[PDB]
Amino acid sequence: ARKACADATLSQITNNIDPVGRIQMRTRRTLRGHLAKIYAMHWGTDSRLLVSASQDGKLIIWDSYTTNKVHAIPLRSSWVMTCAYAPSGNYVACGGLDNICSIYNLKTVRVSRELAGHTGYLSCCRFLDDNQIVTSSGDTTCALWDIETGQQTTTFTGHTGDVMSLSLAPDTRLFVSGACDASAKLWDVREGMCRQTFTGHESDINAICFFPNGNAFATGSDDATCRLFDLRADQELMTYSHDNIICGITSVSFSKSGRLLLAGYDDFNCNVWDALKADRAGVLAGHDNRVSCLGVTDDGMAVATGSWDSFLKIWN
Amino acid sequence: SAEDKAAVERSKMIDRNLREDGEKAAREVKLLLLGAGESGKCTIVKQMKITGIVETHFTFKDLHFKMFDVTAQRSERKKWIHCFEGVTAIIFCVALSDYDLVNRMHASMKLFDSICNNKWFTDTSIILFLNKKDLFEEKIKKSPLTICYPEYAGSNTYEEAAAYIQCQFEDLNKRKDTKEIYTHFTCSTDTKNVQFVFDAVTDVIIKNNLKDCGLF
Amino acid sequence: RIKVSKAAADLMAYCEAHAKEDPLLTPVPASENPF
Amino acid sequence: SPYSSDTTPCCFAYKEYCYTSGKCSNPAVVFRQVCANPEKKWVREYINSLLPPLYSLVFIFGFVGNMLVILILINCKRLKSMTDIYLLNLAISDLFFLLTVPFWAHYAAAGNTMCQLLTGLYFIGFFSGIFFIILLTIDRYLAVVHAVFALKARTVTFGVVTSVITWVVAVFASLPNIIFTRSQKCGLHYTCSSHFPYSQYQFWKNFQTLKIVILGLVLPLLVMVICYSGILKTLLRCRNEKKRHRAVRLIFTIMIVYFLFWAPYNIVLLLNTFQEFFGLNNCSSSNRLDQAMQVTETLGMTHCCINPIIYAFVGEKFRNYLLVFFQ
Repeated sequence: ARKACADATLSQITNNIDPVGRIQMRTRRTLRGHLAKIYAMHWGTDSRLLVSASQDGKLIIWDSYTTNKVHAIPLRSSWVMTCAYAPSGNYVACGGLDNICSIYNLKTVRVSRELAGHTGYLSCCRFLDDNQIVTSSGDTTCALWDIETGQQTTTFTGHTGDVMSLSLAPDTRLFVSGACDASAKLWDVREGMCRQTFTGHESDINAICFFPNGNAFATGSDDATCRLFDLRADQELMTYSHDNIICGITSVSFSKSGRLLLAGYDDFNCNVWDALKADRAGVLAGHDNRVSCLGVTDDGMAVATGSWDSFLKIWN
Repeated sequence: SAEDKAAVERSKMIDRNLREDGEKAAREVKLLLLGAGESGKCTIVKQMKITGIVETHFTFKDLHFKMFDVTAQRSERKKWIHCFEGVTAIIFCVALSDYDLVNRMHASMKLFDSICNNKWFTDTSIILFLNKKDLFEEKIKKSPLTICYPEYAGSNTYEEAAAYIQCQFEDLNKRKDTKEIYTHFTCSTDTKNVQFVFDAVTDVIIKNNLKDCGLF
Repeated sequence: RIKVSKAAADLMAYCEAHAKEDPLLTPVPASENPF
Repeated sequence: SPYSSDTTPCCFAYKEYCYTSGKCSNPAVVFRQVCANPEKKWVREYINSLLPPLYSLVFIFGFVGNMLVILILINCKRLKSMTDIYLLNLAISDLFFLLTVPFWAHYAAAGNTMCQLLTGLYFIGFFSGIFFIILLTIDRYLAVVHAVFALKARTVTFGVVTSVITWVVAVFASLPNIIFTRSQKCGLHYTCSSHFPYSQYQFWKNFQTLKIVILGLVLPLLVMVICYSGILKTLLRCRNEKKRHRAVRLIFTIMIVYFLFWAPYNIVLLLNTFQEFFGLNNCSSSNRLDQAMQVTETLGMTHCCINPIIYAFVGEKFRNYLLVFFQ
């Protein structure tokens, strides 16, 4: 039983540690050039190139340090909701309502190939490696794809409602996804079997991310609360809820250390939550529209957070 | 700064293309088509002008129209209906004959009420079409309208029935002055159907023009 | 499945040693910061 | 006409060297005042050989109203719409119309090229504001009655080209006053008066008066009535009871305000330039006419101050941007 091993909580252990407190967060630079709402983004390992997708039919690659466009990719469909940047920096994933994960090779920009086979709307894409890719579609089931063969290799199912996002482990061996049925399932990449399911939410989950160490992971639901789940205990580790917030969450990510949790809510800004003491450590404001995408650099230098105002801001 | 100058110079060339390509989206109008009982997104794409979503491009009277048939998408609407906000108009197609089959009109009114009173679809108009006009004529003589609706106005004639189906649709529209909706009965003529589309679309552009010019 | 306290102690032990390398938790000097 | 410093005594019936202003008929060189002859005179050629609180607050009201509409576009609209650069350039034009009176007070109670550039700035600001009002009315007409043609034709680059041509033609219309002007202080205080070459003083003064009155009243009112008749003919089928009633009321209000705020100026000019109605009077028709000039010009300044209001703040979508900007 999961409740049998729940002798204590994380807050009662983390309380002894020194609280983080307020963090001085200022918009160092903003990214201008898009003409439509931005829904997803991905950070590279080198933290130099940035990818963004907007409803204007253009998926342009950003340069984070110099704030300019290095590549422009005219998308076939304007209605895109997901985009991914491969760690090798050669291919860039892109989805949308076509149920197709189009892949564009930056190193030539030219279109590599488009990957069809899904029935529900594509919602999330992630590059496991240079040749393998996992996608999230609206057919209440995830799938694993290959750029070389262009076919669906492994299909991960089990959810009742459609899945909206997934995140990859640091070793690219495990991945978790959330759905509307308030379920977060853990699938093995090589085996393809659902190890365990992390339920407990009371609304639709939209955001999910892995801890840097990989033992835990957090989820973002629509009932203005974040729940942390660890693979070791197979239960809800801690909750991040406030009576002030009533709006849903769209993006949740982690820093290098994992002390603070960056969760993008629907109150036209972002909040910073301490992942140990459950204490707010700052509010990331400045966006005049709803925020839907957020990501942290792998080296921890900065954090790009784009909203529906077609602008992405950098916080250090 | 030879490498730095080339990056800003190439980015300026990119910004030039986005401003020119972005201006193309301003002239072109976007139309959303959706139906609850599969009645929508039909009998409007077979015109002479003409994978997840069906997109059709055509120009009528120097105006480019864009339609998006959301049919294969069987997932929840609240997760992707926010992407279609800001469009020029929404073409809702409902069948007059879809009232006795299983209840179909009640499902169509529920979906129409969901998108009409949605928080995102409040600034964009909704064009409502009445499909199956030919089949609705002989259906009322045998199958009464009282099955779908308890009150059929007592006339049971097509003149009052077509008006009752039309007038009852505004009851689901909670916002009258805030958002405007259209209603037209589709005809066998293909160019006559798009004639109302052009007249309705060119009116919403006027609605957006006065809001931009400050008159509204 | 192990004790939740042992997993919770492991999570905080990971970030406590990694707290020094976090530019978000500890501000990096402006010159070393590429932004 | 640029400011109260333009008013100077004129030799109505006919030792220091000074020139009279261009607001009085039958000019003559002032010399006590001899006033022998403006030309064809050997003696004249030989000598030539060798409320104030209310005025400032409405300016401060117009300045805060102009820069507010300027900053709100770059902050919120970012000049993506074509009509945005028209209202933005109108506010800059209204700035040149209002930022002249602070320099007028500093000029007095204390040179020539500075007067000529100041009066040129005032005149080009007025002309550019009038032309931008005309262009905004034309844009509204093309957007209402030619919505498809507006979508297929209205581009930011075309608006920029039209604004540049408008600025150029305003400068061209103002250059006659630029070349035909001089400081002519001729006193302890600094005074700033327009002076015509007097070779064709009657015909050239009548030409300048006709030009200014036409471009102030006949072209803007005609463009406005045509554009608004088209807008009303297209809007009577709006199918909205409240939105249609407010727009026609706003259109009528804009027209009547433009009239009551700009027409009296042109009327006073047509009266004081022709001088056929009352020209025998020396000061009775001079002090009253100077006061009337001051009143009409402060009314025009008030109209320039309320132009951003009636052009932006009346819209519901525009008011939502300020509330988000104020935050």
